[PDB]
Amino acid sequence: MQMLKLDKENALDRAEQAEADKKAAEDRSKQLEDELVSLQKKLKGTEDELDKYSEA
Amino acid sequence: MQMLKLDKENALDRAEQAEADKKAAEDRSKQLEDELVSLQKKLKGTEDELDKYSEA
Amino acid sequence: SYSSYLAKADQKRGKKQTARETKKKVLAERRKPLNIDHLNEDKLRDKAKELWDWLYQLQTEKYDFAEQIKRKKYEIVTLRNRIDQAQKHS
Amino acid sequence: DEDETTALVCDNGSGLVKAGFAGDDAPRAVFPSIVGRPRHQGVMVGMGQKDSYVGDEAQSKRGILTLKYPIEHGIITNWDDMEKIWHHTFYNELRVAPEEHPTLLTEAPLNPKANREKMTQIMFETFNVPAMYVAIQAVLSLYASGRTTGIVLDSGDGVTHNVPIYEGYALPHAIMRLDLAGRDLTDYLMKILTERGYSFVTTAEREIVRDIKEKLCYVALDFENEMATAASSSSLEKSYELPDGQVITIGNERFRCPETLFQPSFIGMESAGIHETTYNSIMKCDIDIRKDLYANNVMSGGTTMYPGIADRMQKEITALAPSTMKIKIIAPPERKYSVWIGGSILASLSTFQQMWITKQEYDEAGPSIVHR
Amino acid sequence: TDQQAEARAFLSEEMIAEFKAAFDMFDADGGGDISTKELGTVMRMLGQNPTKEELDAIIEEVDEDGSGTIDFEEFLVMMVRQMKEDAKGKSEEELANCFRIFDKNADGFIDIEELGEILRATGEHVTEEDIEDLMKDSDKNNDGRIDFDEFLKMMEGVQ
Amino acid sequence: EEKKRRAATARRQHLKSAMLQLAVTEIEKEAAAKEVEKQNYLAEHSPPLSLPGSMQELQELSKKLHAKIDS
Ligand SMILES: [Ca+2]
Ligand SMILES: [Ca+2]
Ligand SMILES: [Ca+2]
Ligand SMILES: [Ca+2]
Repeated sequence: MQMLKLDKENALDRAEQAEADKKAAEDRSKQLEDELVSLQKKLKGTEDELDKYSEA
Repeated sequence: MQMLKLDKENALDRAEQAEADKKAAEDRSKQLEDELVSLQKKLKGTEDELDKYSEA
Repeated sequence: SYSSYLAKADQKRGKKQTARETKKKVLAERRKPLNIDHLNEDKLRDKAKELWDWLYQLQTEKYDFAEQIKRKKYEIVTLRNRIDQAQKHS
Repeated sequence: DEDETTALVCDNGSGLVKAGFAGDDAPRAVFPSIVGRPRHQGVMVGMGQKDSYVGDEAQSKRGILTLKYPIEHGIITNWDDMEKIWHHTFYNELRVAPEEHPTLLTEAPLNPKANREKMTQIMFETFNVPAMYVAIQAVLSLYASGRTTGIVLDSGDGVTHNVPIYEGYALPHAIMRLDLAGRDLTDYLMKILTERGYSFVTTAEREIVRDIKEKLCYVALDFENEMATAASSSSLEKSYELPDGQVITIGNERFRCPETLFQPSFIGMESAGIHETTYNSIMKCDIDIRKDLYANNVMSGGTTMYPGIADRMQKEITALAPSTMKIKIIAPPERKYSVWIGGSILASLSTFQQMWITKQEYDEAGPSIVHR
Repeated sequence: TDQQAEARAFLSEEMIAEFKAAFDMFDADGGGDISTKELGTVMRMLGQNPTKEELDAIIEEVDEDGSGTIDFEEFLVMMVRQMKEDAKGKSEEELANCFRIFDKNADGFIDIEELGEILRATGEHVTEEDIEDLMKDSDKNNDGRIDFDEFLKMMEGVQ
Repeated sequence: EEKKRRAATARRQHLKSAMLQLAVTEIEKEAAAKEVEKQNYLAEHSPPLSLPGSMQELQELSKKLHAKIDS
């Protein structure tokens, strides 16, 4: 009983920590993925302003 | 003893699942963050090739 | 950012509890019991005032420490404006 | 302010010097640790005859000078040429006069007692600084990550180290040094890239292999099925455009270069690798302190910046450590300056004033005073 | 010796005269220089309690001949640096204070309004043009106000 | 070629000095006045003590003070 209780509490604390920094990995994921569609977008724009000034 | 054993197994399975898709959120994060330092880098390059061809 | 929550508790509680006893230790020293009770009658006279002075003593200091912070608080306000003014990321 | 503004922090490396004022967030000055001596007599237009060159002017003009590195593997090997790099740092790079600035310097892990006394002799007796202090590098890196106990894997240009630190005291008998770092790593990429069918022929080809290593290199986790991935040929490849058009492609080798840090066998080294060495340092320490070190593997140094270095190390030591243990690999973003930043913090600190070795201490106690 | 130059150039016979009398009392034996011990005695008479380290530092501050002692020359140098620092502190303190008086609204600035007031508050006769003129000349960062830094600058010299 | 301009500057100075001069004299005013506030504050928070009768009073008062002291 005692052993099963203690390694149970340690299973639950590792689970709780693993859920917490998972939430954090997913929020950073979302943030970086969004900053990107923005940078990649800005780029088709600077590369297309480019073939234009280069041809001119 | 029995109750503490059974809710323990259910604590561990939820922990294992929560670790698994965390690994997956972090790998996707790392992949997107890397694709980015690449796109943002490619860009300082296309924008600097640019002030150059516009000045020329 | 919620793994840092346990840091709040530990930190705050820690520092605050540290500060407490210190204040207790300190304040305790500066304290000498009113031991003199029923040892003489005119004693109270030469005694009472001494306590009175000690009080006035402390009182006066508290007032100064006070006015001081105010003055310092103003030093800050200005020292902050010099910090912004001296920003110019140019 | 007298010295709040006034404290200098100079981190002397095998490849780079990092320098600046205690208080700043990053080094004001970063430059190669070379001293060039002209192979021929002559001048640049408008200048006089120069006996010597330091930092970037030595690198830029390398074709007419004999270049020399004062710090071999983190230890100062030539004191004539080091006093030259210091002189350059104070007077030209930071443009300060040293005789009114306290100077925090750094030394390496098992830096010989006699050296710490010699740079003190030169700081006080030839530069006449008011006060100085020598911090150990891993120790400033740790501290800059907030903590006081942990083990630092420190890796720069000529050395790698593991320095287990407990409540601030670096543990002499548990420190490991591996002489393979970013310098070794650029030269190995060089060969696997010429071996990809290329030529880094002129000096403008040589130098940029190092900029390829920094920008495009990776440390893959499961380096095994990453080679396997290379073969199916995914969009894993990466082409870099050279000083000119000459678009060079690097797909695979991109990670074969940092796999050298885990496998020294890639370069004819018989020594153990980074992760095993982290571990061995740890099973050389007291037993009761090993849970602490394991949850506090702080990384610092230019060569630990390869992305995915931390994940590989994470899994490298979990799988060597007893499962009852918590592993934790801290790798901050500013890590190429951890050492310096730890010095900036410490030296600008309110409590450090009472550890500065002053000329009073020195003129009265001899170099022994700062040696501790 | 170069320092001992301007230093003595700075002071007046009067000065030297007294700084000597003063130096003599520092010097017990009357040899010619204050020792790490002769200094300690005077310091305590002056109400301090320096430590060996502290004393030397104070000594080798003007010991150009690495003697470990101070002669009436190295001394005058020392008095001078002090004379300087003293006067500087007193100045900045006064100005600092003046700024607080002129500020009063405590926003850490002095706006054209307050500047006018304080100015008009002087006996002197002034018209708005004068006030706004002084503002325009003082306000270097052209933000309208006068920060302590600017105030230090603007008052630089004035008495 | 702005030959007169010199007089303009002197004015600012004349004024600046009229300002400082003003400052200083105002500085000591606030100073003393300040003090006045200090003695009034103290005036009521701890007025010229007047020792009571003899028995319970002296003792009482003493206890009163002593507690305030810790306060
Ligand atoms: Ca003497
Ligand atoms: Ca002398
Ligand atoms: Ca104002
Ligand atoms: Ca302004």
